[PDB]
Amino acid sequence: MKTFTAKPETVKRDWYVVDATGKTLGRLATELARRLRGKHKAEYTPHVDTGDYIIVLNADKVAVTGNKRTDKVYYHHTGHIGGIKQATFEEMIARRPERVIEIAVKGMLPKGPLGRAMFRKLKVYAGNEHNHAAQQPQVLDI
Amino acid sequence: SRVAKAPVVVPAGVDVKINGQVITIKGKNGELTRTLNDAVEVKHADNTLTFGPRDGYADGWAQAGTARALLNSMVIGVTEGFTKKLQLVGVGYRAAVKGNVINLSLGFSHPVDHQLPAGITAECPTQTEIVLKGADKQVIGQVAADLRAYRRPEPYKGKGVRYADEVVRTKEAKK
Amino acid sequence: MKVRASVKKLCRNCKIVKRDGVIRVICSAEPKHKQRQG
Amino acid sequence: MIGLVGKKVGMTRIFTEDGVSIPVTVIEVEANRVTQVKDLANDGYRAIQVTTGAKKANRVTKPEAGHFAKAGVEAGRGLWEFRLAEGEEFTVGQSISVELFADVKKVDVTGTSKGKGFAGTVKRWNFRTQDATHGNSLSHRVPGSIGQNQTPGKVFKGKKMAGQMGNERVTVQSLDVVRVDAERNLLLVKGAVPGATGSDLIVKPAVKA
RNA sequence: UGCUGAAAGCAUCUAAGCACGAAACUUGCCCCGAGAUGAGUUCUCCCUGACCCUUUAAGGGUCCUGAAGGAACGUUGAAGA
RNA sequence: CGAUGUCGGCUCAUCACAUCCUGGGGCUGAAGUAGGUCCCAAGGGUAUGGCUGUUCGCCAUUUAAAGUGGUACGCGAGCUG
RNA sequence: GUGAAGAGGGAAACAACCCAGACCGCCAGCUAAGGUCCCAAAGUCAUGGUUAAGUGGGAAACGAUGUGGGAAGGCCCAGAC
Ligand SMILES: [Mg+2]
Ligand SMILES: [Mg+2]
Ligand SMILES: [Mg+2]
Ligand SMILES: [Mg+2]
Ligand SMILES: [Mg+2]
Ligand SMILES: [Mg+2]
Ligand SMILES: [Mg+2]
Ligand SMILES: [Mg+2]
Ligand SMILES: [Mg+2]
Ligand SMILES: [Mg+2]
Ligand SMILES: [Mg+2]
Ligand SMILES: [Mg+2]
Ligand SMILES: [Mg+2]
Ligand SMILES: [Mg+2]
Ligand SMILES: [Mg+2]
Ligand SMILES: [Mg+2]
Ligand SMILES: [Mg+2]
Ligand SMILES: [Mg+2]
Ligand SMILES: [Mg+2]
Ligand SMILES: [Mg+2]
Ligand SMILES: [Mg+2]
Ligand SMILES: [Mg+2]
Ligand SMILES: [Mg+2]
Ligand SMILES: [Mg+2]
Ligand SMILES: [Mg+2]
Ligand SMILES: [Mg+2]
Ligand SMILES: [Mg+2]
Ligand SMILES: [Mg+2]
Ligand SMILES: [Mg+2]
Ligand SMILES: [Mg+2]
Ligand SMILES: [Mg+2]
Ligand SMILES: [Mg+2]
Ligand SMILES: [Mg+2]
Ligand SMILES: [Zn+2]
Repeated sequence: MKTFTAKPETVKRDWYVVDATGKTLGRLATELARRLRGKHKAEYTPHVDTGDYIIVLNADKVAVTGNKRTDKVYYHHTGHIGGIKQATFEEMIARRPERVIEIAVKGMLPKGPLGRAMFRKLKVYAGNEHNHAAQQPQVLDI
Repeated sequence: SRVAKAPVVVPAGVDVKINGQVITIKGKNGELTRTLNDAVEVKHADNTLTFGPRDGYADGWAQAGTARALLNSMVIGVTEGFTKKLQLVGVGYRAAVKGNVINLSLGFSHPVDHQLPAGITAECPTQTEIVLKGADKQVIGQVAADLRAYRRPEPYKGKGVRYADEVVRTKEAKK
Repeated sequence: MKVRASVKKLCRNCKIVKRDGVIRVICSAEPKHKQRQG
Repeated sequence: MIGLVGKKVGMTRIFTEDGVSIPVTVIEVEANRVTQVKDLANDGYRAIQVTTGAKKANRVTKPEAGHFAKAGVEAGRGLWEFRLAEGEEFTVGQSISVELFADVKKVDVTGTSKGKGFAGTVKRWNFRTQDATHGNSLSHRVPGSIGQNQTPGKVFKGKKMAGQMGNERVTVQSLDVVRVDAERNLLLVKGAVPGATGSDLIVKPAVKA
């Protein structure tokens, strides 16, 4: 016989709501990337997105240890020659706090079209509310 | 340690409200409120506040001794108040008070006006002397530092705003 | 402010204090003695 | 503060009594009429949408004419939109005259500049010409070098090169307003505004004062 | 640079807590900008027919219909290779 | 070594900061003015001529200042020679 | 000793380092170095400590009441500091 493979048509996906208040950033993010990848399912398949849709709320109340709130630095580059930019953690939290979770998970996900498809299922919200009540999402504690 | 072991006796006319780590001390001069560190255990021994290291922490006696000397100062502030005196050394240097503002004339091309905070009341007996009173010690010291900062005293003549108690180490302009 | 690798007490009134990860000598008597390890 | 939509009529001069000639730019400002009021509950921000002038009725389209008919207002040659300050509001069919600028002193004029077409780096970026003699082979107005040798095999972004010059939105700031003639719908500003003669202008009160 | 303040009965700008502080940083000024594929928002306009088939489905075909609008052409432009 | 055009100038520049100016401070054997020195700071700015192939340099006269370096001692499928 | 004339696994990538020497095939199992949060296979294992520096994850003379442990000492309820 041959080893089973999941099929993207017959695969079922579920919805989960995670509250990110007070939780450690990376220890949250690796469980999110685990469940977006689908490595908690027996029908895991590397080339198939078998993960679950995840709504993350209270993203602005995520916690880091140490002095990383003032010392963790998010660099990027605009393409232009001087265009190195820089923002700290608490600046990113005040300015645009969803990016912190998005960046950590994007770094823990695979690189490619499938990893970008896994990232499309991550839906973060700074507040405590969402418009996705129509999908009947279950709660999940991480 | 030696500071934290000595309990702080609340006198009469001093109302004390314990709320978790939040401590409100009222009195005849005003109310003061301070949230302590979670490493500090505070308790009222029927005439005194005592200050112990809460377990599961590290800087126990350090935070306890800080919360001790703080609530001692909060008590003295709400039953006596603090009084910081400043004097002005220099020609043409003067001060005037308008309620909760101070109109300094410190040899600038522009008038200096300083708004007073909430629980701080000032008074000029003389033009070259400022006496300010209030409850919080950190605040009267902060306001006196700000008022000193306009004309920090010159070492060649002692000229400028000084504390009424500090010493001004002078310097001779040699040749 | 002298800024050195070697900061030392220069008089009886010098006091070595670590403010914000930096060894600093402060002297109430002589302002020349104030140092900063860097 | 909101602005008004006018049109560049031309330039002239105002002789003062003192013997000073003030070069002014005549901006006729017809009645800007509002067509839509945008708010926080529907649109997320507070602004108005105005129209001015007239337009041929056979040429104005049914979507556009329904948009003017809902406000109940005569069409115009365009639709512009001005963000509202606080404590400031307007109705829908309201007409706005140039008397709004009756007590302003400086304005910022936004217009579309003249089209220079495809311009070289001498004209566009004010590069120096090379030597017109002393041996120059076919390289009199060229840009010269554009990079460096192998370290970044590549030209950097935003390198100043030739291309389209003009025909773009520019804003001239802090123009002293001279005269406000509400009767013939004019606005005389000191100096030269962008745009050719007969083009639309956006006159807003000066933010830098 | 400080305030209060312990550890370390003092002292101490710091360990807890608080304040000030530069042409740098982020904003504020100007321009581009929803291919921002995370492709967004608002307003307005248009189309309100019949039937056949099988492989029955986001199916195929016939006849009728051809909207809003657009494109094309022409006259052209202080727009433009 | 079955070819990687090697001084200098021109035009184009761009980065570092061990900062020349401007900016903020500390000490001064800092009266003031003007300075010395060190610390922070790279946002912008940062000469024209005579001689010489010159870089450099000297000189003249300016300037807030006339920075130090990297970039195949930047740049010849861009010029010159 | 390896490469040359030697593949495979690891050290990010990395002839010469570490493990180990490819007859062929298998959708079987055990291990080596090295590893076990995710990219990326396997311990968010257990027990007891240390570090607060993102040290780990680049560097000296020298400097410093950082902090943990140990052995000894001299003042001290005849009252120390
Ligand atoms: Mg050094
Ligand atoms: Mg043109
Ligand atoms: Mg020339
Ligand atoms: Mg030729
Ligand atoms: Mg020629
Ligand atoms: Mg490359
Ligand atoms: Mg103290
Ligand atoms: Mg103190
Ligand atoms: Mg500022
Ligand atoms: Mg300026
Ligand atoms: Mg050769
Ligand atoms: Mg060849
Ligand atoms: Mg520096
Ligand atoms: Mg100085
Ligand atoms: Mg510069
Ligand atoms: Mg720059
Ligand atoms: Mg800036
Ligand atoms: Mg010269
Ligand atoms: Mg001559
Ligand atoms: Mg070199
Ligand atoms: Mg060269
Ligand atoms: Mg060079
Ligand atoms: Mg070349
Ligand atoms: Mg050459
Ligand atoms: Mg070439
Ligand atoms: Mg090998
Ligand atoms: Mg190998
Ligand atoms: Mg390696
Ligand atoms: Mg490899
Ligand atoms: Mg092993
Ligand atoms: Mg990979
Ligand atoms: Mg795994
Ligand atoms: Mg564990
Ligand atoms: Zn000293």
